[PDB]
Amino acid sequence: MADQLTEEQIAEFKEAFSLFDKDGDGTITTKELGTVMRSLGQNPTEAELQDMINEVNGTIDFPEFLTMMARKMKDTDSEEEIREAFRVFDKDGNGYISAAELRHVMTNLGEKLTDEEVDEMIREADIDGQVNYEEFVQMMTA
Amino acid sequence: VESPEALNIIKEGHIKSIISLLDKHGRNHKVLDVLCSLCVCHGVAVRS
Amino acid sequence: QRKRAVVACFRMAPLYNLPRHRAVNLFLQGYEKSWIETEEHYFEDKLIEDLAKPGAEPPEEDEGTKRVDPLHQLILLFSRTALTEKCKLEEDFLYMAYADIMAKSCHDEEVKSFEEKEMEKQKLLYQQARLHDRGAAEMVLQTISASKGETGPMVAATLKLGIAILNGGNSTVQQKMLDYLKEKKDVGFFQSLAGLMQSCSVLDLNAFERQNKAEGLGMVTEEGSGEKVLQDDEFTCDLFRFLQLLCEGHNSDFQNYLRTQTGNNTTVNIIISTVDYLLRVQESISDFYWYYSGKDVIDEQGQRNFSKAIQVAKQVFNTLTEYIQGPCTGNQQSLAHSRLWDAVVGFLHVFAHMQMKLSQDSSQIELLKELMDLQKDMVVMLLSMLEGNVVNGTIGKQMVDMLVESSNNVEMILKFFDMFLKLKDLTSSDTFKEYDPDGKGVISKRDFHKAMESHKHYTQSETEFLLSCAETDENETLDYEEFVKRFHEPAKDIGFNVAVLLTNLSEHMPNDTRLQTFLELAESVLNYFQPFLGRIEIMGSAKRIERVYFEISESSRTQWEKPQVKESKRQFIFDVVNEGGEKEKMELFVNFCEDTIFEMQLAAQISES
Amino acid sequence: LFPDENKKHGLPGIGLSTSLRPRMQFSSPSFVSISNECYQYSPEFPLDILKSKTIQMLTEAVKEGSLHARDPVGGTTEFLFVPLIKLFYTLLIMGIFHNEDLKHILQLIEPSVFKEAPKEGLLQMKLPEPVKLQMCLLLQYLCDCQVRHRIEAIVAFSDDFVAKLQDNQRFRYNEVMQALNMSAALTARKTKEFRSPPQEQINMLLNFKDDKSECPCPEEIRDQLLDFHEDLMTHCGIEKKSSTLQQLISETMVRWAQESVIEDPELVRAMFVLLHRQYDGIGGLVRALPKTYTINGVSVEDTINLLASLGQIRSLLSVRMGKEEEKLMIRGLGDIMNNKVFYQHPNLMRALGMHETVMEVMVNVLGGGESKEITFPKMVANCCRFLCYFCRISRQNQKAMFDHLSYLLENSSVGLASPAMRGSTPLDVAAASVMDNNELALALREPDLEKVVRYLAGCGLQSCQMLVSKGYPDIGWNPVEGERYLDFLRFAVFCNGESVEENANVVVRLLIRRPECFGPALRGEGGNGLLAAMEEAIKIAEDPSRDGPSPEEDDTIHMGNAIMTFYSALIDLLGRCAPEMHLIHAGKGEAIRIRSILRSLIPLGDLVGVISIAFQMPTIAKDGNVVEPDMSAGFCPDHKAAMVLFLDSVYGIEVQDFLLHLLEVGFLPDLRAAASLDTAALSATDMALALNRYLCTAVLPLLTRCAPLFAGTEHHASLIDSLLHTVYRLSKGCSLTKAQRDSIEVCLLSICGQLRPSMMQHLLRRLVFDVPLLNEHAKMPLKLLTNHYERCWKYYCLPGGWGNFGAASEEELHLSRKLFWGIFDALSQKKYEQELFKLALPCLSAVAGALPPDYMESNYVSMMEKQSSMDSEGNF
Amino acid sequence: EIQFLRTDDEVVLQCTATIHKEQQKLCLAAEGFGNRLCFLESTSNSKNVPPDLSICTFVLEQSLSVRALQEMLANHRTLLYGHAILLRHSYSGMYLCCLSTSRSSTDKLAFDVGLQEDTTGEACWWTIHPASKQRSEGEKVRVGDDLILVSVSSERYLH
Ligand SMILES: O=c1[nH]c(=O)c2nc[nH]c2[nH]1
Repeated sequence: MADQLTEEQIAEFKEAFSLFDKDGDGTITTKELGTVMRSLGQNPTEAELQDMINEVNGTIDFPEFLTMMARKMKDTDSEEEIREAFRVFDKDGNGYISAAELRHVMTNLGEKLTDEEVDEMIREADIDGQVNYEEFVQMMTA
Repeated sequence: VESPEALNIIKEGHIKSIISLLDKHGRNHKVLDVLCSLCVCHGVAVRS
Repeated sequence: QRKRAVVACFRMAPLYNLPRHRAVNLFLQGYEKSWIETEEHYFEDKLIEDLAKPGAEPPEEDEGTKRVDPLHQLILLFSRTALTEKCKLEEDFLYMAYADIMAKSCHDEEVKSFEEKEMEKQKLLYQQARLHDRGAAEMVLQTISASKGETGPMVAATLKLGIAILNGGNSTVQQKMLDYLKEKKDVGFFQSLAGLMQSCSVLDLNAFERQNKAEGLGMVTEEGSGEKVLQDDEFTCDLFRFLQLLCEGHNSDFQNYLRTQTGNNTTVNIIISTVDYLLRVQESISDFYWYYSGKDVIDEQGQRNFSKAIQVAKQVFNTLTEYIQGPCTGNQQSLAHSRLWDAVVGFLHVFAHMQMKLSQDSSQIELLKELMDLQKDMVVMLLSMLEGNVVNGTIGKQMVDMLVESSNNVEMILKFFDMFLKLKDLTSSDTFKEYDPDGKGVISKRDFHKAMESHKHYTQSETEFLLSCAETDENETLDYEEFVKRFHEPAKDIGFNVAVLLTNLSEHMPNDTRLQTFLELAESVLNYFQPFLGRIEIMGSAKRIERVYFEISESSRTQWEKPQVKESKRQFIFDVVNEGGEKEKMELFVNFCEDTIFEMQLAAQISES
Repeated sequence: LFPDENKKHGLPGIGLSTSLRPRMQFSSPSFVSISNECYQYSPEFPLDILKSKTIQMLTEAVKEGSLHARDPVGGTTEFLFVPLIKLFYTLLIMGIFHNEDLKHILQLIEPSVFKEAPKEGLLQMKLPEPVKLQMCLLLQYLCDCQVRHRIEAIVAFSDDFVAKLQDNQRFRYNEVMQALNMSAALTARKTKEFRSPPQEQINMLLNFKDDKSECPCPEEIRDQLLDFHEDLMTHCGIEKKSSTLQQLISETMVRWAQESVIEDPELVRAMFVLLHRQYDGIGGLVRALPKTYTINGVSVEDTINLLASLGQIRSLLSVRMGKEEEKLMIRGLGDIMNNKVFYQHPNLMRALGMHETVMEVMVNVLGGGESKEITFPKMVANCCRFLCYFCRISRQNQKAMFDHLSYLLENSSVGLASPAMRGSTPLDVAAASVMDNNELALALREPDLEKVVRYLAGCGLQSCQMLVSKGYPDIGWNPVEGERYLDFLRFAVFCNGESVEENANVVVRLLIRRPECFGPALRGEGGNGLLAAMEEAIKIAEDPSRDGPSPEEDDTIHMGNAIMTFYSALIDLLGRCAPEMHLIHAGKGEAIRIRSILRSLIPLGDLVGVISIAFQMPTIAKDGNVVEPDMSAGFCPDHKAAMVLFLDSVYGIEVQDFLLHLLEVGFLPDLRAAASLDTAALSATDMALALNRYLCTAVLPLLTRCAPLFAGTEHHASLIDSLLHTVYRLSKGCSLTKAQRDSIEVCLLSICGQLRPSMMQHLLRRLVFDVPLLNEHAKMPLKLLTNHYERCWKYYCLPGGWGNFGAASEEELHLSRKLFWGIFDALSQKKYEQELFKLALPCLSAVAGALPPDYMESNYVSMMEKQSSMDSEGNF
Repeated sequence: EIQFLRTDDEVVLQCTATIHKEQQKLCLAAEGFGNRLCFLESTSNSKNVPPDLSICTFVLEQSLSVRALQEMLANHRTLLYGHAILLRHSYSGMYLCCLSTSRSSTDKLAFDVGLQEDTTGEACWWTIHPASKQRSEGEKVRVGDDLILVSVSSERYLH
């Protein structure tokens, strides 16, 4: 999580918090959080209010608000990733990477150490080549 | 001049006693120097 | 987590996707790291000359006294700041800047002839005089003393300045430093030296393992190379180089003062502290070798850690050699009774095993060269220990005991040197030259094995070990020219000191069967080095006859054997024996030596092959 | 960089400067007003009049001193020049002078050098030493102006250079994508640039200064960068009168030093600093570029506000801390929190170094009365909260904060025992400095953990002075602080869901060296044990007197819950420090030793008993309202979560007898209680949510992992059918998150898959009633039935049976037929849904395949079927 | 000249106990025959009761470093602080070791020290560590110096 939020959506979060303004702590209460959530567009439940509210008085400062928002929203950020991943190479549409391209993308871009590609395909012979980007990435990570 | 710790001991009563020394003994510049030391010590100002 | 780094690598978004200001900031940082920092210009010598030049020293219209020059004023300011008593030596940006400037001004930096060699010596002396004529040595000592044993950029800059002004063994700078120390009775200087040498770091295997774990878990070191291992190798090397330069030139006054401060209330034994640090670094090197022993290959990070540790150990060995050369009998006794022998035993074990390990691999040539250069320095230090010894001396007995303790490692080293010294008469044999009718120089593995079997001087184990060490080729043919240049050339260069040490020990301990065993083990190495081991006897400074061992070049032997030199020798012998008086016979002999030294150079010039 | 093509330096200060600078504001001094808001900002003064008078007076003084008359203003040359030059330098620092005034004052300083493109300037008029020092300050400011102009020009060029570089990089990316199919092999090497961090990308893109043909940067871009670099070098002076400020300053300093022996060390230092600055123009940029940041126009106002707040905070460092100054800096810290630039530009924040400023503030506050109770605990808390958020902002910020670990750990005992101050202590700052960062966790040293262990030992040996002063019972140890130290050790040893082996081993070794860190129990020599200690804590919580001080929680500590939390934190830390299964299998001696140590420390029976300890269910009462036990004053499922973690990590579950015994002692009662808490009123209670979280986080995943142990389990049919019924009822219960529901689905599917076919009859009976509804909850039962019938089709179709398992009892067949017909009718009469149909069709196919084609429709129904217990909604 | 401990030497392990505010010297002893467990024999009352040193005398069969011990387990030394030693009972011929079983007198996290025939495993090996700050790791063992022994298997001290 190295600044997973960008200036744009942090700025929109900024007007959303400042719509009640009022020195920041003021008018940012428990009831206002659901209002700002469904002004942004997402609909959390009453429990999805109470969990954050009693995890944190009732007045929420901007640092804590942005921290909880970033923590929850740091997900579903791989969509454009996989889009670009299959758009880069293997344009035939089969969605499967050849053994040569698998070796070529394992050639470490920052570590520069070789033959671990061949080791991985040896240890994943069944996966082989016919290997898809997405199911490959969640097989390959934990 | 030397001890900042001893400067915290000085209070309103001591400052007013020094000012009364100015009032009673006349014009002495050493009293003004002491007041300057009370105001500023080692580059750190004492607002009180 | 390496897999996590890989997926983050795929998910990364490029520069053209990045906004303009973010990329501008990143480019600013990269530009600063790559171009501005790497930009270098040389101004230190000119600046120091301008500062040292007095201005209008006739037109001042004062005539009261000679005003101190700007450089003198700056040095006085720094010296007064150092002399001002404080609990801690505060960091001074002006001090780092100008100490670096003066250090870079006092060096002004193939084959060089005598004329330009003393040109450079005179220039260096003048540049060092520009500083030490204005209190630079005293200021350096004051800063070191005020450091109070705390390592930092101040101590680093002060040590660099001291090295710059002490390069070449500046006798005047040494005398000034000693006079200041004796006059001030500065125990703080020696206490700070001891504290700094204690604070010097060594190889950290735990830190290396943690760094390796971090690298293996896929997270890349965004900063430079991991310096947590051998935190300040340059600082340690500079400190021990300064200590060595204090005693450079066999300056007995420092050689004794560092051991003991006679006129001071308290005394610190710099010699013992140095040997303690040598023991520490030897233990670190041995542990790191034991970490890498099981592995077949050594990575680049490990190899560079070996290189830095080897450089540090070499500097410490040179410092000890400068301590004991002389002779300085007090320092010799101190190191004889110190823990030097254990460190030497550990180094011998490391050398004996690492030579065999790194010979097989073809990517550790530089590491092997560094290691055996360290071995040569260690043997030089041992010879300096043996300096001034008598027959059946205590130091000789102790060194024979050390060899007995390291019997296995010594035997392996001797076998290594014999094995890589027989390569010349293996290759030059006609039974080998017939395998290669042309001068191309490539020979097959099968042919080279058969020639080594037919030579009958290589056993089967040696034959297979040289085959393992042989450089593989796609055509399975090795260039024995590059093979011998890679392996035999380090021999006859590092093995000569071992041969000299063995000969000295044998001649000064004539009744030691333990040493006799090593002599029979090293029979062939001594046989090879006989044509090059020059042996004379001189009238020593201790009012005793001392035997001296040195190196004779085969080129020198050839020029001596050339007919014109022989005719000159015959004429000289007749002249001195018949009519030459015995009163100035040695004078005539030295004159004949100098004329022959020139005649042999001329013969080498005229001869061509 | 240069005003025109003729590359000659312009007059310093003159030009267009766009760098952000503090706003200049003044208040009118009026003593008839009662506003009280004028006490901000300095009082006003006529700045134009002051500027004009200063210029006129400086000109007059220069002309008068050129004559060397014996009548200086004030009686001495120092009295004439030092105050006037001080005022002039102050105005120049303020930036009041503009254009013509700057030209005039520069010509006064040195007419020859500062010509615009019999008269002697200040620099060559035989000035005294204080005047020389002030002139050195003035020349220092001029050099600073030159450096700032260089920085601005560098940024100006950098934009267009980066824009062109980005455009060319996009073009190269597109051409690589187009030539992909032909090139094949080299595509990876061309995309290596597009798969490296942007810092590395720019590093290699700029790596063409000397040779290094390994640079994708084109010739035109390379030439542009080289030309700008040459121009910058020329401006810096790296590569006939002086004609230059640098040459003029160098000559002036050398001439002064060789003309007089300066008796002022400050003057000597200033002169030589100025000379080194002139000779090290590259060093100025080397120092300036790291502190150079660029922003877009939209962020200008926010950046200015943040800089004003930072300036106020920095200025408060020069005044002694008091109530008013503490309030001011708290307000400034809050303003810096609220400013969005603090989150958008952590690199800018670090370059400004406000973390160091707040760190110095905390150092000052602690050092003031470190011996006695710390003054301004509110300020300490605010500083610590700021540092924690600063750590959370970015990883680089966390690494920068890591350098101050020693001080934070030294002062870790600031406010540990005070509640409501959590996350506002130096211990919390250190924990944030190492939390979820594998580099920093591995970089943690052994002395730091030794200090933490020593503090934990002190807490376990001695009570809390503040608590016993407030009136809490004087037990012989400090659970409140021990728990926080244990939490810091947990953060040290556990990172990113993985256990740091080195830190775990070090912590375990230190803990076993100092056994008093385990609390009064587990020490031996009279210690009772984990189970006995937790029962004692239960009794303490039940008895008010030993719990509170007995003179909103506020100052209440709930000492029983404190003891429970301390023991739970210790158990969790040890469990996270436990070695891993792959290392144990490999046979690491250290791992085996650590596992043996932990096993000997914590007996398995104690863990089993503590898990078997029951909770306090919320109870509905008269008036139709629920009474709820307090979370903070009693036993919590978070406590048993640590027990489950330790039992799984150290002892592990690898045998069916232990698995089923643990299920029947500890897990099934909790599952049954959570299922019983599924009514509408009790579902939102704290007990229910906490228990559901604990179950779906620790118990159900453990059962999923140990599912294969349910292979041969014929005799404990009642137990592991009660388990299935409780799991299904709890799944049907509402107020469960998506993750909890998915965990329930996975656990139930795995257990049923590993179970025997003949013994899930009761679960089939429960499902035959709920599946035909085909509501939202039905997807898990449809998947379960599909998998069960696909795996156990032979148990029904073949007359002989699957094997030793047997065959159906004919009421299983009746239930299966009823399920098939109900699903068929529901899907026929149900409106089309994509996923629902896609899940229902395989279930129908599996049931149809499982049912024997010649199965007889039982006109004689099962043996007087007992559906009396079955009900609508209530079901019981 | 203070003598240094060398492998083929017989030694006795003495300890001081200030029981009932009186110093007593106790030698570590064992029977071996029918009693594997170890005990302590008083030597301070030698003028009134003869100590039995035949069961207290130990021999240092081997003295190998930690790395050497690990290598040996995988597949005339002079004693140096840091080596792992093999203390063999002179009478029984068996070796000092930390027994897996414990007397369980509220020690809980401790074992018992006795004798066993087999040298296999790390139970029989003990590592020497310096007593005070003057002595360091890696220097020779002196006759008059105090030391602390750490069991290799149980990482515990003789207590
Ligand atoms: O002192 C010297 N004596 C010589 O004979 C000689 N030859 C070269 N260089 C020399 N130096």
